[PDB]
Amino acid sequence: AESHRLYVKGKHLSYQRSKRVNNPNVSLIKIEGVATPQDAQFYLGKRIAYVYRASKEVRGSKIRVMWGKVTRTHGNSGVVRATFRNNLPAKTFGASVRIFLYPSNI
Amino acid sequence: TAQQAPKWYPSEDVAAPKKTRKAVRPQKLRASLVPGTVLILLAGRFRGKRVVYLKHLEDNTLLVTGPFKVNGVPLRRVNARYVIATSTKVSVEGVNVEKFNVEYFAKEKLTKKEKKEANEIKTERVEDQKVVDKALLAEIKKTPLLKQYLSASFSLKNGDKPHLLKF
Amino acid sequence: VEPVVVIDGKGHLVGRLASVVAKQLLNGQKIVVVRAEELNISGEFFRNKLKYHDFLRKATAFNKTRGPFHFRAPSRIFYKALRGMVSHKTARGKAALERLKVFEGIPPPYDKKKRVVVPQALRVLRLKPGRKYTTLGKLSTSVGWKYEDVVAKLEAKRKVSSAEYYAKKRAFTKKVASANATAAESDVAKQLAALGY
Amino acid sequence: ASLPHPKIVKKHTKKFKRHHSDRYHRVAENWRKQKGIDSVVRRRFRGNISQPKIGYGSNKKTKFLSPSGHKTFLVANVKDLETLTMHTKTYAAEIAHNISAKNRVVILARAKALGIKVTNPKGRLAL
Amino acid sequence: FNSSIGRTAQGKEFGVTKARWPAKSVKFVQGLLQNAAANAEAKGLDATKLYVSHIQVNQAPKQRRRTYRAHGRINKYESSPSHIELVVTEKEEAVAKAAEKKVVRLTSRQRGRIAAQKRIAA
Amino acid sequence: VAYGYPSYSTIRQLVYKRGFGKINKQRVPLSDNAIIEANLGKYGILSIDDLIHEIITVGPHFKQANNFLWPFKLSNPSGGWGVPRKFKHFIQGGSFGNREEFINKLVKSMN
RNA sequence: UUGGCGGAAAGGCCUUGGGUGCUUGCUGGCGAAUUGCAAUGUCAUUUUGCGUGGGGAUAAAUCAUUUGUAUACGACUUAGA
RNA sequence: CCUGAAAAUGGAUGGCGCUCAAGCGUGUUACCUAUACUCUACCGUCAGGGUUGAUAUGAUGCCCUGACGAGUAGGCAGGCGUGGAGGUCAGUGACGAAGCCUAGACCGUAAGGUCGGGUCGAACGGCCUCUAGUGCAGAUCUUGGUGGUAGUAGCAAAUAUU
RNA sequence: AACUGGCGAUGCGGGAUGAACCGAACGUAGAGUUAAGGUGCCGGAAUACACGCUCAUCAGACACCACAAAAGGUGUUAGUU
RNA sequence: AUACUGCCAGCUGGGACUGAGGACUGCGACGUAAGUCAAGGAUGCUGGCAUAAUGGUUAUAUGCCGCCCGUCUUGAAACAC
RNA sequence: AAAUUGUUGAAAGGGAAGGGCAUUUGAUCAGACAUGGUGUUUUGUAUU
Repeated sequence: AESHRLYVKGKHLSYQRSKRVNNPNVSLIKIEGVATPQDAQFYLGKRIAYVYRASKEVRGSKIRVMWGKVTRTHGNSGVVRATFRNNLPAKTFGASVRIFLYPSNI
Repeated sequence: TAQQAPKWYPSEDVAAPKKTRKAVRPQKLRASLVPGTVLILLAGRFRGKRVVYLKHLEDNTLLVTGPFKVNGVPLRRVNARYVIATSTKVSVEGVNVEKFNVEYFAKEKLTKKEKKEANEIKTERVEDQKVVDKALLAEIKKTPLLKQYLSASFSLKNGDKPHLLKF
Repeated sequence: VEPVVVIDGKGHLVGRLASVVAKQLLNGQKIVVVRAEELNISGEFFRNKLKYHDFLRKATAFNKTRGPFHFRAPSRIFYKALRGMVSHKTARGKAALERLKVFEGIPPPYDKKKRVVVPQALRVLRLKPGRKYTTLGKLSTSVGWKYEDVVAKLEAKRKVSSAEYYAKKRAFTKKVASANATAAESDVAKQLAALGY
Repeated sequence: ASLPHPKIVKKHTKKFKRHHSDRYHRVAENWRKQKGIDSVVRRRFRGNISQPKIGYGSNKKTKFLSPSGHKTFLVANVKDLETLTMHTKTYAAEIAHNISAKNRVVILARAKALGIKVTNPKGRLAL
Repeated sequence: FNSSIGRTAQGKEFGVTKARWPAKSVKFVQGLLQNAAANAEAKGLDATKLYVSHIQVNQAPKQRRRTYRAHGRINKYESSPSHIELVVTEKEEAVAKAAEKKVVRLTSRQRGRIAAQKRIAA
Repeated sequence: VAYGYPSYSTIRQLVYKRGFGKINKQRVPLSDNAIIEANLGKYGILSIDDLIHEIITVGPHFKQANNFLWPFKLSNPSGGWGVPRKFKHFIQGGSFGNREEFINKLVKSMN
């Protein structure tokens, strides 16, 4: 009906980091409804897309995308580690991400 | 000038590769999907739509149908990693499927000059749709609500957790 | 992940609540906190009164108008607790703080809306029974907050209007239960029971 | 045409600028090593510029190659093109800056005739 | 060049507090403005749409004097002359129009979408 | 150091996974029975298992067989060290010293 | 459209009447396809034009002059068709 | 745990705050991340070796193998650049040399080299060598030029101008 | 003064911060593990699990290290006679 | 006939990074006899796009980090020159 | 030439500025399926 979601709601939390050094090449991602590492294993390897808008239409779109994958889990609380084709800009900490259901195993 | 001819020279001929030891073995498909299984497409034009799985093709690609009469998805081929297999199974006995292959979906790619500056279906393909769909519809009617099941596109709803969601 | 989460601070510990909210704001969750005056701090009132007097001592010696600004309102004390848990001097910290609103009582846009609680920060779940605790409203008044009596009258008003809606809500719900009792013994309801509903 | 050549993205494509060449006009940007006793750059403190080091050196079978995969040879006259005749897939000609426009047309004609790629076959004319 | 000059209410119209009345500068600019207006008149220009489209003051070579300081010392007492130039043009209409055509590049799936939208729409 | 008494299983795994011979002062991977036979064949050690056998059951030619092996280059343990602080004795809840048989768990997770 | 309610930041809530669609409550007919095995595959505003047209009531401040309850200058308090 | 327990700007378990703790003692795990360890690629260095094979590949050429890489004072090596000299390119050039400007390009880890564009007007480069008054950020360096200060300090003794 | 290890000559992770402490010494990159140190929020990581103890009208909170003592308290807990 | 320990050259899954390297060779595995193979380093198939789309440069923003260089000195960002 | 200055124009700016890694956004740019199945179906056929 009015709902058309096929991906899972996710938050870009931060780069992988120590206390004072961060690694932009890896992003920490929250998955909605995942609070334990065991539930995060389902999403390992799944495609992720940060979807954003730009004022300049580039190739017939004003919506631009950066793609990535969930590479592994992070911590004890369901956060996952993610790498993107281009690293996320870091102004998107707390921004929304889309975790898709492909590549699928169920 | 610096030099009339460099003291060292590169190779003229293109190097040939040596024999690669990579044989192409057949794909091992996952057990959840067998011919007759109702799938859910995750990407493409028909993302979220429910199509039944019909045949495993030669290029590691699933062959599926809506049926087209039910939801507008023609006899098509999908990537196995872009579908979700469900426990709902309709018997695939009764519909002939041996005539479909990679040659069946031969494309005749466009040319470079052909370009959309401003901005059909073969009779055999549609006739094949009318044969497969009538044979598969005939079995769909045995399970009540299944024809209505196949028409409704799948979507995730607020609170639906795919890692816990059984299909 | 809701567009806005509205928490009532009644019976909540200021520090633990400030910790939870600060994490939510950083992760992109807009939060508003109401009933800031009914928030709780662990320790007797004298303890927490002395601590704010210690905070009151600290001021720039050569010009008091540039030193720490000692906000007395219970909402601002919670805001101070939270801002200490946010990297507020960075642009990312300003954005997280913007996503937060704190109020005393419940202003009009939120007394028609849902209020949630944080079990991590609830006083009746966290503090060992018998342990003395401070209510934020009394503490703020003692250090110069002026609007405890105003809020009490406006909270009494909102509650009594909120009581009528619930009694109306009970009126509307009982008509479903008695009408469903007559629309009961239906095959649809039986079928849903066998199918988990 | 070929394999997907090495040097995919980066080893160090950034210029090694001299320390404090952004601070004073008198300090040119040509790389100089800091020799000071207390220099944060010499001592390699975190957050400071990187110093040139032999580890940045490029792959030997790709070193000196243009993006096209050809090495660039400076050529002052047609005779300088003879060395490039039989290596049109590994070398490319660059016409020297001080060649006249009339003689630049001749070198371009010969390089095109023997299929020699020129790195700057558009100087002294407009498109 | 307004450091430690006085304040006035006659700078209010420009949103400033600091303003002055540089008579010698004004007279020199007036003589240049008149020269430019006379130049336009000999150029056939309208001479009622003319506006100051370019004006710029840079430093002419210093005229050097000397001033005597305490304890037998000499310092410079320098003029800072001006090179002034200006251009007066008459105001015109819109310069141009017809922005970029922007030859569009779509993928195969983008073309299929708009074709599907176009038939869906009317 | 941490040390102890390795079993046959961990020695086999050490040599198979991380086994390099010192040949002409060079660290060449074993990877073949010929490489050991060409360097330890005068002592009768002809296969990788012949080399493992001379290690597990300390043989007359242990010194030549053991010195032929390049020092094993292990990783950090896959699941960690099991203790918060390494630099106490194993007996004291640390990590160094003689852990008799528990070297097998530590080494296998390091190998 | 008719009645109300809501000042804590109300700016939103309930409404009685009509019309107007939809309705998957149940049963049908037709369509979809080639976006080619995925590509966010594009579905929710601020502001602008000698924009479109349906309305709407046609002001002040500042300089300068003036004042001394004010004043270094600004600022202020006054007056002035 | 409390008393004992007093110092000067306001103030520091790093801060917030924390009270069956987010305190203290202890046990058990899980998890986080260094330029460290393992593995892989690429650079260099060093070491140990192979190679006189066809009507294509100077043997300080080509190639194989392993290990290693912090660095002040300092030593050495290989190179980059400048003025002049011998030889050569029967080199570039008034159809534009040298010089200069250019968030243009390419190459080199780098010193720097090459080139596009602009300006310009008489000389100047590559390579093999020779040679030196040969490389600047500093020396309260030298000479010269120029800033911020700043339209600032100020331009008020000697009665006085209209 | 002795022995050793260091800093000087040395970056890097940790001790907020610091020449010397802890960890580890450095070619350029990638992946995986770790060290020391941590995992309420700042801040990556359990508002984890388990047993106790403590309420301070100056609690305490982590080596080097940025201090506290003698002497006392039917405050509280355990233990000995 | 079991929450423990050890072993298996036991089995069945789910993720990630890497693809270095020959004009012709080695060690092996698999059927009882055309030879194949996962055995001295990636191939096969399929898309989209031949352009600033990828990328280089540069400006800004964002996250985290970054004291002023030279010098003497055990020790310099130094309230040392 | 540079310092220094008027300053196409662009951009940034809540008690300095400048720098490093990374991406994003803007601006800007180099490199590419142009002659090699037919020894050549068109195309100023030895210009492929």
